[PDB]
Amino acid sequence: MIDLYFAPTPNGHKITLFLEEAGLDYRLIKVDLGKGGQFRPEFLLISPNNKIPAIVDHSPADGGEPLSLFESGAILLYLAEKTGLFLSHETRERAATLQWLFWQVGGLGPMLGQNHHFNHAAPQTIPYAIERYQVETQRLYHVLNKRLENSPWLGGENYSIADIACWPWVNAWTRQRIDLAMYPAVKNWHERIRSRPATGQALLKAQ
Amino acid sequence: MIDLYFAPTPNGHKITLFLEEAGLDYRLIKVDLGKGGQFRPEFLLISPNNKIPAIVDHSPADGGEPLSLFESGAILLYLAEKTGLFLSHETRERAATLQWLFWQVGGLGPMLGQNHHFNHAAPQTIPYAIERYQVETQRLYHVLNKRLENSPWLGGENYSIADIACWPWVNAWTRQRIDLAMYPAVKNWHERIRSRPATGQALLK
Ligand SMILES: N[C@@H](CCC(=O)N[C@@H](CS)C(=O)NCC(=O)O)C(=O)O
Ligand SMILES: N[C@@H](CCC(=O)N[C@@H](CS)C(=O)NCC(=O)O)C(=O)O
Ligand SMILES: N[C@@H](CCC(=O)N[C@@H](CS)C(=O)NCC(=O)O)C(=O)O
Ligand SMILES: N[C@@H](CCC(=O)N[C@@H](CS)C(=O)NCC(=O)O)C(=O)O
Repeated sequence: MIDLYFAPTPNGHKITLFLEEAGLDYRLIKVDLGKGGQFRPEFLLISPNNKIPAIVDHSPADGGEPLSLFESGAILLYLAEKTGLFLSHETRERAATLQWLFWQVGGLGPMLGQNHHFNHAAPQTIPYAIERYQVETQRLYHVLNKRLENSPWLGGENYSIADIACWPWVNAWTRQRIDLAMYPAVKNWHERIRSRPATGQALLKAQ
Repeated sequence: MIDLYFAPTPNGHKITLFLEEAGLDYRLIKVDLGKGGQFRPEFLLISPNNKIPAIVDHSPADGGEPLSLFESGAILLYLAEKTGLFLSHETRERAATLQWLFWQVGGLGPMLGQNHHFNHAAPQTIPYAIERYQVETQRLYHVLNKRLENSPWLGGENYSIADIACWPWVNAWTRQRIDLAMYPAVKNWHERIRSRPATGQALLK
């Protein structure tokens, strides 16, 4: 059994996507980010960075005590290694998959997140910052598009945790002042993943 | 033989740290970020995100063609898996190590980088943005400090790629307007890593 500490956000959806694709049983535990649920002492023991997603794995491979883990990328990697699913063991595909996973964690997520912040959450309109993250958002979509023009999926011929990590952020394009049609390979890939049954199951759970 | 495409930056130093700690032979290939070396077509083939670090591994495990890789975190993980060094195979320590490695890549690096930008590189002074990333930098140091109060190293009892990923960023604490003495466990950990012989070799280049 996996407990998933969750809020309906791009980083939360990464994990529901994986769990639905892998067919793992899990319990969704809602953390109310608006009311400071992420700062509760009992939650900080699981997620000392005060963020979701976090999991608690009640059946770890070593047969021991529940295993807690935060960082969506570490969770995806952990679950992929545990299940043998959505991450290749072959060195080339595995390397390419990890490359794009870390690119999402270090680039796509953080920068699109700043885009969201300065456009929607900041109490003042700051054109320099808005422009900075807008240009960077476009750069990232351009990089993503160029890769997806060259391969069906980010890591190679198989859907993987790299695609799973990127999709919920691309799915938020509507908030990012991006025209997704300007990136046709991203658009088609986004649509393709949206049409997978597990993706629909994950979104319905978010409700 | 590993080719390392490099600039003297926190992310560049992650990989020299690893290579020196692991005792791997490598060639340093300088990419001039100031002159747009990261946009050269031949380099974009290796690093399509137009950034350093990137490596080319000329003796990959599969015996095949040179293997190119970008993202400092993927490079660390790749080299750790290849060598068996600085990443545990035991499931608990491995999970904790990966947790803090991803935390660095998604949090410490990006936010301290924004701190650097708005304080030193931006052509205008933007107090809201400076404050946002200052506060977040403080938060990240507080999280890092708390973990280091509870464990000698980020992933457990052993130095790992998680520590290696974080250190060059902490080593830039002066640029971040952070008082490292406010984070005593970070301060001691920073001093400890600085004193390791490989660290000195990496900085010396
Ligand atoms: N790098 C982290 C980012 C996680 C993250 O940003 N979580 C947000 C929700 S999407 C959060 O919990 N924010 C709470 C807060 O900042 O107080 C990951 O990939 O898991
Ligand atoms: N404390 C955050 C709250 C907002 C938040 O957590 N945003 C998430 C998206 S739900 C984010 O930007 N995560 C960045 C990432 O995933 O790396 C802020 O001020 O930006
Ligand atoms: N997430 C990336 C970040 C790498 C990065 O920010 N590289 C900088 C140097 S530290 C770079 O090459 N900048 C060139 C540019 O942005 O044009 C990683 O961990 O490797
Ligand atoms: N294009 C970058 C140029 C400066 C740069 O590459 N900064 C690196 C540090 S050398 C950075 O902040 N990387 C963020 C990370 O490592 O995630 C910018 O405008 O911020």
